[PDB]
Amino acid sequence: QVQMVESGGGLVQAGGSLRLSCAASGYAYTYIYMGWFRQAPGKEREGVAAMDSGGGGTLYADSVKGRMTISRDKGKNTVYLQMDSLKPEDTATYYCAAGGYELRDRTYGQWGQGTQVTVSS
Amino acid sequence: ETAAAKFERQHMDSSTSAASSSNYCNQMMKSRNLTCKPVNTFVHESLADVQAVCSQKNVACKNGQTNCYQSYSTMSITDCRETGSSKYPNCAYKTTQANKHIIVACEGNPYVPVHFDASV
Ligand SMILES: [Zn+2]
Ligand SMILES: [Zn+2]
Ligand SMILES: [Zn+2]
Ligand SMILES: [Zn+2]
Ligand SMILES: [Zn+2]
Ligand SMILES: [Zn+2]
Repeated sequence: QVQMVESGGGLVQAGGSLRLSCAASGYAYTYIYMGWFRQAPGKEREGVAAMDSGGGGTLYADSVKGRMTISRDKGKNTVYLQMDSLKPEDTATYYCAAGGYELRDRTYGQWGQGTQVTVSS
Repeated sequence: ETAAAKFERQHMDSSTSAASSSNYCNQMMKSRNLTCKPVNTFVHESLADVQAVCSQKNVACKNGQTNCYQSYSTMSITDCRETGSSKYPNCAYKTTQANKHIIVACEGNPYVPVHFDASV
C-alpha cells in the first residue's frame, strides 16, 4: 500500500518559520500533482498550495501568498512547504495530499494523517 | 445520481465476463439509457477491481486535469461503435470484445471513478 509520510509540524511564535516535508512512500510512478491543505477546528478544509512533478503548475491560496513556498524534487513523490512570517490565523492541522488536480481536494485520493501547526502570540 | 453512480450506469457490467452476443451493444446502449452516443465502453470486471484503479498509475486526463488513473491490469471491455446503418430513432451498434488497460478520472472520500477517459 502507498503510505503518505509527513513530518515537520509543531509550535512557533508569530513571525517564525516552519518547514513541512512529505513523501508518498511505496508508489512506483510519479504523482502528477502533490499539494498541501489545512483545516482549523469547526472550519472548512482549505487548499494551501499545490505543485506538479515538473516544477510547474504552482498554485497558492491568497491568504498565504507572499509567506509560504511549496517545492518538490522534480520527478519524485515529495513535496515541501516552507512557511515564513507565520500568523496566529495559520494555526491549523495541515495535510499532505497526492495524485489529484490543483487545490481541488475531491480529486486527491492519497492523504497524509496531518501534522499540527500552532502559532502563538 | 452521483458522478460514481453515473459512471456505473454508463460503463460497468459486472454481471458478464465479456459481451454475450453481436447484439450486446444494441441491448445495453438502449438499456443504460444512452440511446446516438457514437462510442461507449462497458467494463466486465467487478466494481471493486474498477474502484481499485483509482489508487494505481496516475496519468493526465484528456481534459487537461491530472487525477486520472490507468489500470495495472488489462480488463475485459466491450467497445460499442455506431455502424453506418444507424440514424436516431433506431440506433444500431457494432459490438467488439477487447482486453485493454482502462483510464478513469477519480474523485471522492470514497475515492472512486466518475468518468471513463480511454483504454490502451
Ligand atoms: Zn478546497
Ligand atoms: Zn475481478
Ligand atoms: Zn499492458
Ligand atoms: Zn478480469
Ligand atoms: Zn462516460
Ligand atoms: Zn476524459
